[PDB]
Amino acid sequence: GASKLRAVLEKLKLSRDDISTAAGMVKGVVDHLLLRLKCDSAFRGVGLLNYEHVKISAPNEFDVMFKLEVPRIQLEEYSNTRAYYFVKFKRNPLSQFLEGEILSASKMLSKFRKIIKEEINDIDVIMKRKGSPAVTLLISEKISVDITLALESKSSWPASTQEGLRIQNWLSAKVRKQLRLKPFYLVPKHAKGFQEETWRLSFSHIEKEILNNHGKSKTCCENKEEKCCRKDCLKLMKYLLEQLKERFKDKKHLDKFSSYHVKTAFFHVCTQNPQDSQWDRKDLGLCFDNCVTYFLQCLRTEKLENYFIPEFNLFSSNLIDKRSKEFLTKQIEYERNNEFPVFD
Ligand SMILES: Cc1nn(-c2nc3c(F)cc(F)cc3s2)c(O)c1C(c1ccccc1C(=O)O)c1c(C)nn(-c2nc3c(F)cc(F)cc3s2)c1O
Ligand SMILES: [Zn+2]
Repeated sequence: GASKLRAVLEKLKLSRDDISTAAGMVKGVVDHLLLRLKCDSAFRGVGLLNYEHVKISAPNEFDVMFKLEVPRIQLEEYSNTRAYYFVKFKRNPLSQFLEGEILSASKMLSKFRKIIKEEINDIDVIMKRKGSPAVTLLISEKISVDITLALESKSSWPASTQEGLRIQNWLSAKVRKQLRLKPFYLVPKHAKGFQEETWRLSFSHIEKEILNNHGKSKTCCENKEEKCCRKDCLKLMKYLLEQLKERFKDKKHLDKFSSYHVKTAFFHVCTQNPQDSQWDRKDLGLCFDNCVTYFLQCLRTEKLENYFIPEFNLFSSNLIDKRSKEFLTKQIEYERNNEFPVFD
């Protein structure tokens, strides 16, 4: 059924051609928002990080990160979670959001939301409150934009990342060092009621960079000889999960699975298969099959290390229970045995 996979990819490309216009609407609203926000003393250095689509099958649902540099940050890991932190300061335009020594995600979300509500009120845009994403904008008839606030730190990545991003045999030890000199991000995100002043690490910019500059060869996919199917494999994996989540929206079994699980699984497969010749475009069928198989193996063993924080198990039974993983395992295996009927 490799041809059927290409059929899917054809459809997905069409949907992207016919959304350029929507992305224009989004850029205009977002540019407006950023100008107003930059006049607030708290948000003076607000900017775009890189739009993106968390759901490949939802072309009108956009996703945008507003970054804000926080100099001289000091992090305090929450409860050995490796991914969630309290934000302190070494020595402040954010001082108004302090709860004691801690930058309050609650308060900084409050103001972020207030200001956005103001500007939307002045513009045919409508808003709705969602911590990350913080708000959802309705633009025109059927365009949504989730906006995440993200603190930026130009300091060294936290200790939990020391053994992560194991790209050395694939993208190289040089690239790994360059990427770890880039900043990292913190999004407001409560941890399990719930600890309500934690911030979670975010490496979405690094994920973006790897996906778009993904070969061992620097010229991978820039000529006929070197076309690979890495990006097509990830698209197919995302579309598979999205179709299944839609199909079983009435069950609780697939609610905790997201595109981040699929994308994490994929990067692990890139690590296991570092040579570009292992991703020949002519081998799309077996390449996707081997991505599907890897994700399934993560499901059955309940092991999916965060690609950047290897001690963080995305498939822990504290996060997703065994029954849910077994259901998804059964459904994917059915799809794969039947040439993926869910695609149509
Ligand atoms: C990737 C993703 N996909 N997805 C869906 N996919 C589907 C789908 F496929 C079908 C469907 F119907 C519905 C959805 S929604 C989603 O919501 C996300 C969220 C996200 C998207 C947009 C705004 C905010 C969030 C957010 O919550 O932060 C997301 C992001 C971008 N990063 N991230 C993590 N990064 C780290 C990390 F760096 C370290 C660590 F230890 C843990 C984590 S977790 C995470 O969880
Ligand atoms: Zn390539």
